[PDB]
This record gives sequence, structure tokens and C-alpha cells, in this order.
Amino acid sequence: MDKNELVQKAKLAEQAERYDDMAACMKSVTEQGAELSNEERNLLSVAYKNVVGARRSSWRVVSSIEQKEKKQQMAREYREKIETELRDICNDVLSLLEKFLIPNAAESKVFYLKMKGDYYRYLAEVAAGDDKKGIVDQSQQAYQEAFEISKKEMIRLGLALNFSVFYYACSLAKTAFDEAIAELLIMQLLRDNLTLW
Amino acid sequence: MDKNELVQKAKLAEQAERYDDMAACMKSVTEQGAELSNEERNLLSVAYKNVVGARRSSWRVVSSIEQKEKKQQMAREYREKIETELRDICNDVLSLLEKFLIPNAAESKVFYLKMKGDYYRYLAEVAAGDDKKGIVDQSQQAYQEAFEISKKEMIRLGLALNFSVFYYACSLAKTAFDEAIAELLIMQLLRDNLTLW
Repeated sequence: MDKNELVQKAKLAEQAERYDDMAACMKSVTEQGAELSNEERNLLSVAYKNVVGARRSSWRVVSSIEQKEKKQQMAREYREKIETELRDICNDVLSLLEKFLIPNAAESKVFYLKMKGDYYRYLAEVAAGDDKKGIVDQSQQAYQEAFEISKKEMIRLGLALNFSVFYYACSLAKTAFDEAIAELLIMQLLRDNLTLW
Repeated sequence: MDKNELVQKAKLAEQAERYDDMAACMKSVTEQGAELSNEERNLLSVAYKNVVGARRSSWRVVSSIEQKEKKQQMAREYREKIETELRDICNDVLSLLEKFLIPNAAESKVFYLKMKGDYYRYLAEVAAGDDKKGIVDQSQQAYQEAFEISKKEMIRLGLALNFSVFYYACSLAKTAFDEAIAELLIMQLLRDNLTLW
């Protein structure tokens, strides 16, 4: 396939901004013989996040507008479409993780398992019925799994942020952020998130 | 088809940033029975402009990257693609233009004819052999048509700007602005462009 050409292809794509292209080359690379060289590993997260997050954004706004009837049938209609593009990415990557990444790793374990909880979390926001539950739980047992592989050889602090804000707590953000002070964007971020909650 | 629902749809799309969704919605409105109400007329040019605009940016970076060999086929190959994606937009807007828009026009006549010149100018940047010439002149005589209505019920000054970059001139861009300073963003823009040439 030429893994290192798919890699040097995604890079080009990122420099050219086309993220759906980048996430594509990086998915091809990931489903080869894994172990994603540090550049590749980030390239994966950077491409997929530019993609997913975009829909996460669209979905946010079109939903704000769906709430504030027919202008809502037409808004539910669109939101249903932007939720699909979204679900398709989270599934696309979720598989990559559980199926090739998380089971092929030390630090990278919590980097990935954080990402598993992350995308599942995006699926939870967007979920529906009991579906909602089965998913939001899966977000926890992944975040909490990376969390447990934190007090180890330590991404870690970054997890705190996500996982903490997954609960919505502020408590957990201090703790993380408190153990970070005795180590003396990431640090201020959850300090900042405490101004909120 | 519900022209106004297609219209309400593109105001939504753009608000959600999905510009391809916008151009799509606005293209439908324009290929109805025209005389695109002013709100529609810019909405159309804001959608299509972010779209082809995106491609021109990508084309610029990828083309530069492509010059600085196998990594070059890899990039000539990628450029090849962005170009195809970009030629389908110009062809796409040029038809609305010449076959629905420009013939169903006061001041709009210059706005549109300018747009014709623009999108032909884009194909001129991207074209290759003897194709290049046919395109660049087709752009000239469109710019040149709108250019002569410049001197009518007058966009016109913004036309001067574009039409001036079309020659690369520094002449017309002074002239455009000379007279603009006997009328006392756009105005600084062509002055500023004289600080480059």
C-alpha cells in the first residue's frame, strides 16, 4: 500500500487544509500493521478531530436554531443529516481504535483510550433512546480505563480535562490540576473550566 | 420547488458553515426563474466564493509544495484532483451566470459580469495548453463588458480592483482610485495592492 506515502499524503492534505482527505490517508495507514510512529499517531487525532468536531459544531448551531415548527421540520431534517455524517466518523474512528490502535501500544494507551471515550462521548451527545445509555456508559469505561492507566508511568492531565468535563466534575479538575502544581495550554484550561463550574 | 425554502435553507447552511450545502441550495434558487433578490444575490456569491475559494487556496499550497520527483507525482496527482474539484465549480457557476443570471439583470449587470470574469480568471489560472488563451480572453471580455457599464449608473470600484489584478494594471488601479478620491475596505485594498506593484 505504501504506508509512508499514505502518511506523506495526509501531511500534504493537512497543509492543503482538506481534513476529510487527511483522516482518509491516516485511516488507511492505521489499518495496516499498526504502531503509529509519533507523527502518524498525532496526524490521526488531528485529522479526525478537524472532521468530527466540524459536524459537532454544525450540529450545535442547527440544533440551537431547531429549538428557536416547520422551520424546525426543516431544521430537524438537516440536523438529522449532519448527525449522520457525524455518526459515520465516530464509528469510522472508533473501530480503528478498539480494532487496531488501543490493543497495539504505554503512554499511547491513555492517549488512545482517552480518544475512545471521546468519540463515544460525541456519540452520546448525539445518541437517542436507551441507545443513549449504552453509549454514554461506554464513554465512561474507556475514560475511566485510561484514568486508571494514569497513576502509572505518568494525555494524562488532558484526560482529566475531558473526563472531568465528561461529567456534564470540577472536583476532579482541581485534583488533576492540584497534582500538576506540585510538578512545578493544558494546565490553565481546566483551571479555566473551573471558573465555569 | 419552494425557492424561498431553498433560500431559507442556504441561510441556515452558511450559518452552520457548510458552504457546499449553501452553493447547492443557492444554485437551485438561481436555476429557478431568476432576478436574484439582493439578499439572494450575495448569498449566492458568498456560498460559491467560499467553495471555489477553498480550492484556490489548496491549489496554491499543493502547487508550491509540488515544485520543492516521486513525491512530486504524488503531489501533481493530488493537485490534479483539487483542480478537477475546482473546475466543476467554475463550470457550475459560469452556467448560472451566462445562462440564467447575466441575461436576467441595472448595477447587478456589473456585479454578475464581474463574477463571470472572476470564475473564468480562475479557470485561466488552472488551465494548461491552448486552452489557457481561450479562457483568459473570455475572462477579459467579460471584465471588459462590466467594465464599460462601469461608466453608466455608477462592485464598479471592486470590479476595477479585480480587473486590475487580471493584468498580472497599476495604471487602472490608480485611475480607479484617483476618481474614487473625488467621491469624498475596497478602496484601501487597491491602494494597498499598489504597494506590492
